[PDB]
Amino acid sequence: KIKNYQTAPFDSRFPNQNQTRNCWQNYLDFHRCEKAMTAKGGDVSVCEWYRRVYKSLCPISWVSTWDDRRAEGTFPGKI
Amino acid sequence: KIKNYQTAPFDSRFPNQNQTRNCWQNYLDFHRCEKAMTAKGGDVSVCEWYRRVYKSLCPISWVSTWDDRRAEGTFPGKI
Amino acid sequence: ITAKPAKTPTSPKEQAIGLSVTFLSFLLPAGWVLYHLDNYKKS
Amino acid sequence: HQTHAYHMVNPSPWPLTGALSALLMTSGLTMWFHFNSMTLLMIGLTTNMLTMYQWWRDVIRESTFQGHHTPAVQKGLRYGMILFIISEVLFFTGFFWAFYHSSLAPTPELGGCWPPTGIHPLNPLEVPLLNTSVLLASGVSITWAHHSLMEGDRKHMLQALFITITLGVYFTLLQASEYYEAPFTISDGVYGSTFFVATGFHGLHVIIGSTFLIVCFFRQLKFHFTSNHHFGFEAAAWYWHFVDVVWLFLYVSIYWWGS
Amino acid sequence: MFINRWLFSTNHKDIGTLYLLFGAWAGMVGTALSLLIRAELGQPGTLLGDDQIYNVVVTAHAFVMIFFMVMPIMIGGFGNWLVPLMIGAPDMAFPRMNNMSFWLLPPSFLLLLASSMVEAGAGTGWTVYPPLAGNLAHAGASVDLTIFSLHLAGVSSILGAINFITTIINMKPPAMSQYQTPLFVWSVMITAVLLLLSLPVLAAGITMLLTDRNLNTTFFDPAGGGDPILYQHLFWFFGHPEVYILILPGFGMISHIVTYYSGKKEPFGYMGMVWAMMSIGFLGFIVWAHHMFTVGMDVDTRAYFTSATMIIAIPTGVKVFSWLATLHGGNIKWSPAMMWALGFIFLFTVGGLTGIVLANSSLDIVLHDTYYVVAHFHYVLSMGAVFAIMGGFVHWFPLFSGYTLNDTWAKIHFAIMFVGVNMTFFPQHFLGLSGMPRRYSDYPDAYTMWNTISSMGSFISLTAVMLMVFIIWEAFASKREVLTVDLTTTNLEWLNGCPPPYHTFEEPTYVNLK
Amino acid sequence: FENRVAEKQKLFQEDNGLPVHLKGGATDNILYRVTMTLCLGGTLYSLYCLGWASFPHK
Amino acid sequence: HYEEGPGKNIPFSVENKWRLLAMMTLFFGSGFAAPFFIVRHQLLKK
Amino acid sequence: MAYPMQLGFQDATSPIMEELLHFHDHTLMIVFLISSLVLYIISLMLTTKLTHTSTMDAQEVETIWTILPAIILILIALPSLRILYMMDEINNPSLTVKTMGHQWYWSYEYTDYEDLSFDSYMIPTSELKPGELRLLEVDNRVVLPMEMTIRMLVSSEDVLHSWAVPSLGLKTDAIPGRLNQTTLMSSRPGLYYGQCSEICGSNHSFMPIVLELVPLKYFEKWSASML
Amino acid sequence: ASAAKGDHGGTGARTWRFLTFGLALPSVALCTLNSWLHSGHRERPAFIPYHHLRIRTKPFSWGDGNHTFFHNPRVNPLPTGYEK
Ligand SMILES: CCCCCCCCCCCCCCCCCC(=O)OCC(COC(=O)CCCCCCCCCCCCCCCCC)OC(=O)CCCCCCCCCCCCCCCCC
Ligand code: HEA
Ligand SMILES: CCCCC/C=C\C/C=C\C/C=C\C/C=C\CCCC(=O)O[C@H](COC(=O)CCCCCCCCCCCCCCCCC)COP(=O)(O)OCCN
Ligand SMILES: CCCCCC/C=C\CCCCCCCCCC(=O)O[C@H](COC(=O)CCCCCCCCCCCCCCC)COP(=O)(O)OC[C@@H](O)CO
Ligand SMILES: CCCCCC/C=C\CCCCCCCCCC(=O)O[C@H](COC(=O)CCCCCCCCCCCCCCC)COP(=O)(O)OC[C@@H](O)CO
Ligand SMILES: CCCCCCCCCCO[C@@H]1O[C@H](CO)[C@@H](O[C@H]2O[C@H](CO)[C@@H](O)[C@H](O)[C@H]2O)[C@H](O)[C@H]1O
Ligand SMILES: C[C@H](CCC(=O)O)[C@H]1CC[C@H]2[C@@H]3[C@H](O)C[C@@H]4C[C@H](O)CC[C@]4(C)[C@H]3C[C@H](O)[C@]12C
Ligand SMILES: C[C@H](CCC(=O)O)[C@H]1CC[C@H]2[C@@H]3[C@H](O)C[C@@H]4C[C@H](O)CC[C@]4(C)[C@H]3C[C@H](O)[C@]12C
Ligand code: CUA
Ligand SMILES: [Cu+2]
Ligand SMILES: [Mg+2]
Ligand code: NA
Ligand code: NA
Repeated sequence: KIKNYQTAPFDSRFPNQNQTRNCWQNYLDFHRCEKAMTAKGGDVSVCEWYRRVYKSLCPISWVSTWDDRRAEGTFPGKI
Repeated sequence: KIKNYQTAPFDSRFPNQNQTRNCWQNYLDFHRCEKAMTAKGGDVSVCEWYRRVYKSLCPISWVSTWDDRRAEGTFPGKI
Repeated sequence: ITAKPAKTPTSPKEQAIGLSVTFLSFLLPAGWVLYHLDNYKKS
Repeated sequence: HQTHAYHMVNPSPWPLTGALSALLMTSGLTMWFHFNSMTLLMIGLTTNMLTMYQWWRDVIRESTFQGHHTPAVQKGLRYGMILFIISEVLFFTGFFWAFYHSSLAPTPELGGCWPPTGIHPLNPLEVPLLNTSVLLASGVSITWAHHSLMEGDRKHMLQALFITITLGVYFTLLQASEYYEAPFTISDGVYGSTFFVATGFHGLHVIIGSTFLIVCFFRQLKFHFTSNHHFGFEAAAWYWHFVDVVWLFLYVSIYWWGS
Repeated sequence: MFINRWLFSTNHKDIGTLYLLFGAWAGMVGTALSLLIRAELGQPGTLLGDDQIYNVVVTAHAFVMIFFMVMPIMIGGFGNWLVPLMIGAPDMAFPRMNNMSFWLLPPSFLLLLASSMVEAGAGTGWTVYPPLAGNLAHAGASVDLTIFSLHLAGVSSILGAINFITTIINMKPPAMSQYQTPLFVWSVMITAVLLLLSLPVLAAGITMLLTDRNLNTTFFDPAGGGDPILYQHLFWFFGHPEVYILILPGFGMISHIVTYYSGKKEPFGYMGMVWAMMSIGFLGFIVWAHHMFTVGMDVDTRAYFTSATMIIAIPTGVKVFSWLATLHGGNIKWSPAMMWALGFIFLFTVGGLTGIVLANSSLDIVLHDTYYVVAHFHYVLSMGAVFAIMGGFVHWFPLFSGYTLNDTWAKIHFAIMFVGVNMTFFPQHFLGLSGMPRRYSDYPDAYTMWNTISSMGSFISLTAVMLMVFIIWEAFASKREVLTVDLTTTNLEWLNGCPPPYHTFEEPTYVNLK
Repeated sequence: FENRVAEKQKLFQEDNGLPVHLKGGATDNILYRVTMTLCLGGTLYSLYCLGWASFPHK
Repeated sequence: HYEEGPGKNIPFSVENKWRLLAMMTLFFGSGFAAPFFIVRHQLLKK
Repeated sequence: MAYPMQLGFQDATSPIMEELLHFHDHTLMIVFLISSLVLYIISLMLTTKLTHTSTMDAQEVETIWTILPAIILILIALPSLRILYMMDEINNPSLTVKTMGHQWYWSYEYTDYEDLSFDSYMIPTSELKPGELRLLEVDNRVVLPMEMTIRMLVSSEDVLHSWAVPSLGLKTDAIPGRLNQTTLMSSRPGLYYGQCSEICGSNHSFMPIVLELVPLKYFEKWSASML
Repeated sequence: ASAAKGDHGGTGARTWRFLTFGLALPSVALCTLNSWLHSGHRERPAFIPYHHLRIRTKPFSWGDGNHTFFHNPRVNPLPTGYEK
């Protein structure tokens, strides 16, 4: 339960002004993880880091649109 | 989920005669999964599928060398 | 540069005419539109 | 009279009718896109074709029939055609830039990958490879035509040029068929956009180039070219090699690397 | 004969005259637009009561001044009149294609007028960035008419560039190398190479905008995987070369004017002046992203573009100091053209220096999209191009027309203009430093004083424009016919008299090689 | 086919004062008038369309 | 052939300076007036 | 905010803005010097009856007037780039706030912990309370903690906008489909104003930005008060 | 960088005709065979109404506004899917 989370830290994978891919990657990372953790022996609490980062970084409308498209079956990223 | 695992199924990511990267990727995946699970609230049994696949495909000496190098701190893949 | 004397010299009176006509041709139409701006904005 | 070798051109109406044709085509496109009507566009296309036909007819009259293309005049036309081709290269460069910009940094809407999710590219080893062999082969045949002309051989110039034109037509019909069979469309995001606008402008240049070669074919049938003076043929060959090189860049970039 | 001569022309001088007439008329349109801008801002609040209309006025002001006033006057008008005379050629290489470059411009201008009359106009900025310029935020025909206006102007200038390059390379006397041709002819050649290479990229970019608006492409639309910033790159890859295109023929005329009225046979440091123009033209293609320092680019890219941009000051400074070194030791003739050229040197220098301020991407964060940029380019471009154009017009009017101007009147006109443009644009530096955005129809109250002064300045320059029309009338009205001019041994364009015959150099000059 | 270029050279060099775009004979005039009529008429039509499109149409 | 010389190499006449003044006034005045009338047109449209 | 008859930059509110002020002072001194030297030399060339009209040799003098401008450009570029690389270096923020441009207002999202968001509109002139600023106030200000490193993420839900606050040295374009980052650090409490800085249509002039900087404990109370 | 061929001495029409018939047109013949073996229709894929595809921001200026210019009903679905 390692937290003390304030906001998303600097990520050397995404060091420049354009942070779009950082939001996208953590959104994928969280949802890939949350799917994996529905296998036998899994709890979504392990996915929490990705969840906090994407929620911190991603515009609400991006999250909402992506969620809608995952439910429609039209999300274009691989989960 | 569908045990009676018999052997590693066909994987469209690796459809050709060279299966080196199939062994490598599942080895990475298993140990990445295992790292993730050992901390946060969860257990390695969700990693089991990757474990079965790499054990089926990877030569024993490769796994053994890679395991030694992880212990040594000289494993060149990212885990 | 050197030049022949004006074939059709333009006296100061003639200049004042041409200048006034020139200035009026710029100022009057624009003036009309700008004066009536409020007559336009209310339509 | 003059004692220089340059061409003082008779006053001509075709610049004005060309410029008006441009007004009619562009206002015609506007009316097509926004006011559901093709009328102006059809007039403009017609006057454009009329303008080109009469203007280049007059250039033939001035040169083959009146003798105004001295070597100095010809040299000027060589520079003019090279410069025109350079401007056309830069035009295509803008479309390649758009292609690499989109494909090297695929956005999340695409799936963050290239080709985008849902896009199933043509196999570059099928019709695209055939098209490549077609245009490469027509670069060989137009070079045979050029040497035959220089060597004074009318029959083989006409055969080689006929083969060149036939290959250009084959490319065009193959590309028309591929457009119809393509499972993706110009409205299929930036993949479809870059594919059809870039190959479409190229296809337009193939049709332009083929038409230019057909003009040369008929002028050759009418004995206009001498074994030494035949700049319309040289310009059409330069333009044809340009069309062939653009295709190679498209093939490697969009069809092959981008698949 | 009237239609044959003026609609079917194949004559470089007559086509040059058409361009000067067209450009002057466009200058009146663009001036009127600039006064509407300054009227809207001349006191706080709203004048037009319709900020979309304001934005349409700003957009049109820029397109008219750049594409219908400066480039037609400099390249079409002075270029066509002077280039063949300065190399002793009997016309341009493609005299008939030349006439089409001219006649494409009235339709281009008509398409711009149509843009502003239909729907609510194209209130986009002359940059026409999507998505503001796309089919949802600018639905309807206005932006498409603007795009087509630019296509026609682009074809005009690309073909004119082909003509000028071919003429200049191919139609000099056989003994004259490129290093014996006058600097104005160099300046046109280099301007033409910049047009040849840059305009097709603009054409590609606005064509992609056209298809995003009408054929459901998504080059610039993120929903299809496109990117608005790609449009900016394509636009500015053309647009930075464009600003050097707008000044380079001016640099060429300034060299000739400063040389002439310093009583010199030649400009100081000729090969340096050629080097500097070629260097500016080359560097002008590798700096465009300094128009994009706030879009989110990586720091190393911002560092490269800062550095590359500043390097252009080096060749530019060679030209400035060389003009000064041409004045040096002259028998100075204080003609009105000389006044324009001296005002050019100083005001162009001020504007270039605020360009160097802006090149520093760190400071440009705070200055981008503010009136500091507006002040920069109205010095270096607006005053730069206008003063070189006025200096060239006053200097060569007697050649083109056969008649002299009243020099006292011309000096008065210069004086009024110099006051007016400086009162208009100098306070805009303060507005920019203090944070007033550009492209605004109204401003926070703090900014009132300098906007008021700037708008008052714009009326002084209006008085100058009106006076210029009167002065041209007075010259044609009085008909003082030119006899002789000095320095014809180093100014070949004068040696066939004023105006030169319709056909000149039918017998070419004799130049031997030795 | 036979080489008739010399006969066209004689035609287009005839000293009749005609500009090259009319020197082929009466067909040139026809094609010119067609072209110019289409251009000037289309331009008039395009101005009509501007007028129509400049005002809201109910 | 065409007329040559001062006042003959232009598409407008300078034979009479007052007719000229009318022409130049219509010419430059029309271009200067046009933006004011287009603005009026847009403000009046609705 | 700007004040009447202002000639220069707004007073710096962040360290980076102070750096820019000093860098601008340095560069403007050079601009003044070169402009004034050119003007002087023009007058020097024009004020003597002495003449020299024969060909002049140019090589020697052109070394001077390429080398010296080159040196001056380097003396501008070195502090210019130093500040550029300072702005970029890792600042480890304690808070991320997003802003989304719209036609014609801004919205703000504070989604580190709670999912807070709200819209921020210009106060019309007719509704200004007495003493408030025409075209600059908003109904909902961007409350933020002072003396802390804040990550601002900027985008747009329609056309281009640009999020700017001159006294903090900030201007970041708001582009749909793109998430641009900038860092914000106020040395002082107070109210800091800015204006949309990429033309976005009809009301570009009328969608301002107002930051409200307060001590952390007050920021937390305000955050806390939103659930 | 000149292939494995090898025949100059004074280039000419005969050599370029030899290349045309001996290399270029045989290549076309072979690619034409290749192509007219791998011809025949593939399974069209399940329709998925992805929002980055089948873009419609303005109706097309022909037909019903919703068909692309070279629409092929067998392989081009509309925004709502394949046609009947
Ligand atoms: C022909 C006339 C037409 C009429 C219209 C105007 C024309 C322009 C002429 C005006 C004569 C200009 C003389 C220098 C102007 C600097 C004013 C200033 O105090 O600037 C201050 C700074 C920012 O400064 C600050 O942060 C603090 C401000 C307060 C300092 C503390 C004192 C408090 C009281 C200040 C009282 C005033 C101080 C002025 C002190 C005055 C010192 C000279 O603003 C700026 O950077 C603005 C600079 C824009 C960049 C262009 C620089 C190149 C111009 C050099 C030649 C002039 C060309 C003129 C253009 C051409 C002119 C011939
Ligand atoms: C005539 C047109 C013209 C010219 C020649 C220039 C010349 C320069 N311009 Fe400018 N510029 C414009 C027209 C022009 N510009 C326009 C229209 C825009 C805005 C477009 C828009 O957004 O609408 C603009 C915008 C613009 C920007 C973008 C600002 C922004 O939007 O945020 C920048 C940034 O670097 C810039 C820099 C320069 C520089 C460094 C030069 C240099 O080439 C200047 C070099 C000259 C000198 C330096 C003076 C003489 C030199 C000496 C006396 C030597 C000694 C000097 C030193 C050592 C410094 N310009
Ligand atoms: C057969 C080989 C290819 C030959 C060429 C085919 C036609 C192209 C004609 C001109 C091409 C130039 C413009 C390219 C514009 C887009 C056309 C792209 C090529 C094409 O034809 O694309 C087609 C779409 O055409 C469409 O939208 C409709 C296109 C018709 C309207 C075009 C209007 C735009 C014209 C703008 C011109 C600007 C020119 C500026 C020049 C300036 C120079 C400085 C693709 O069909 P699809 O059904 O979507 O997918 C196929 C699925 N089975
Ligand atoms: C289905 C129809 C589609 C229509 C769309 C456009 C259509 C077709 C255009 C095809 C181009 C045809 C050009 C024909 C030119 C014929 C005139 C010509 O070739 O003229 C030759 C001169 O060349 C010259 O001007 C050289 C002239 C250069 C012509 C260059 C043409 C390129 C045109 C591109 C236009 C579109 C641009 C792209 C759009 C994005 C004449 O000199 P010679 O040959 O030496 O003869 C003299 C000897 O006989 C003496 O012994
Ligand atoms: C959205 C829709 C937009 C539509 C815009 C439409 C615009 C224009 C309408 C165009 C109508 C063209 C009519 C035919 C023009 C033929 C010009 C030509 O062929 O010009 C030749 C010179 O250019 C040369 O060679 C080399 C150059 C040949 C140029 C051929 C024409 C190209 C026109 C389009 C160019 C676009 C630029 C493409 C790159 C982006 C000959 O020059 P002349 O002075 O005539 O004669 C000289 C005599 O000595 C000949 O005996
Ligand atoms: C940006 C460039 C603009 C520069 C400013 C122009 C300077 C002024 C020029 C004069 O314009 C005239 O002004 C009159 C007012 O003095 C107007 O008459 C109007 O007002 C009169 C008095 O109230 C009535 O008699 C008239 O009928 C009524 O049309 C008239 O229409 C207008 O032509
Ligand atoms: C009629 C003409 C004879 C040459 C001449 O007139 O002297 C001959 C020579 C070459 C012939 C052409 C070339 O052999 C190429 C083509 C051959 C095709 O099989 C028929 C058309 C084709 C285009 C031929 C038509 C015609 O028979 C041509 C043009
Ligand atoms: C070598 C060339 C032409 C000389 C000639 O043939 O007349 C001259 C013309 C302008 C010269 C350049 C300019 O004078 C500007 C620079 C001046 C420096 O003193 C040397 C490098 C410098 C970059 C010069 C190098 C070289 O001497 C150039 C390029
Ligand atoms: Cu939002 Cu400008
Ligand atoms: Cu630039
Ligand atoms: Mg901006
Ligand atoms: Na040849
Ligand atoms: Na206002």
